[PDB]
Amino acid sequence: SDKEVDEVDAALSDLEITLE
Repeated sequence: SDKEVDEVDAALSDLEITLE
């Protein structure tokens, strides 16, 4: 699918995961 800047639908799980 993509990889350059990567997906952004995993970024929403890259916040809570780190803002947890």
